[PDB]
Amino acid sequence: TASALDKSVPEKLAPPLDATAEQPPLFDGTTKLYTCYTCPFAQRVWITRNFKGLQDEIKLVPLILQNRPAWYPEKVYPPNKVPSLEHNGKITGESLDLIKYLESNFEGPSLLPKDPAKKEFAEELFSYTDKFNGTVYTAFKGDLAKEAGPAFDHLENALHKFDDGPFFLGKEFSLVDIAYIPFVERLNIFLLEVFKYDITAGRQKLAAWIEEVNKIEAYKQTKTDPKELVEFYKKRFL
Ligand SMILES: N[C@@H](CCC(=O)N[C@@H](CS)C(=O)NCC(=O)O)C(=O)O
Ligand SMILES: [Ca+2]
Ligand SMILES: [Ca+2]
Ligand SMILES: [Ca+2]
Repeated sequence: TASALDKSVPEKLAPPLDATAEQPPLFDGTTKLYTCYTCPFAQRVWITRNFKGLQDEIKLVPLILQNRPAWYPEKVYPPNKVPSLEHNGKITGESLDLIKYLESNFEGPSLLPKDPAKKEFAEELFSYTDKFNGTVYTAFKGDLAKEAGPAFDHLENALHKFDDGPFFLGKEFSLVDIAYIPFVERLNIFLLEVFKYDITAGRQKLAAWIEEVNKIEAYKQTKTDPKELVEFYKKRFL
């Protein structure tokens, strides 16, 4: 199972750094993930780090984005977003590039299968990630079944492609599952609580997928506060 393959351990979390916090040594040879604990793009990299067993290797540097140290855009990462990864004398951004990079260049269990047909489907699903987010996050003011429905339907139908297991690529938990879960997690809570919309209604495979991803310790360790998420999304979109 995916849980058996998981190399994560329970982890103590340091408080996020505010505007006055000292800057961690830059390019001292220690690998660092600049992040924010509630950011779903960063959560992608967080889960990947955990699953591959890279927690000691990859130090977390969590920031309060609403009140972040100026040294971050000035001295670490000019695009001024999280996540970014400090490794091999550079700072690399883009959550999808980062989970791919952990998988191609770091130790730990595989998060991409070898099967060529699965590799191709993975690329299609990676490509669809911003269209998925684009569709649902712009649907809050309209008829949800018309506006957000087709995007969840796309995930439901994608899950019918490989019949050897409940994940997007079938049998094995992968980078694809990791790419989607932080957004499905938050969307599920927000839509149900605020709009009375159950994304799992009529989407059997999607429901199985959420349940199965949720058995994985690497993921559970990274989950955000439901109540805080709702207040945040009401303020952001309503
Ligand atoms: N396309 C980027 C987006 C990352 C991103 O937008 N992170 C947000 C947090 S949800 C952020 O750093 N926003 C703070 C800002 O823009 O100042 C990725 O996938 O890595
Ligand atoms: Ca390790
Ligand atoms: Ca099928
Ligand atoms: Ca399946």
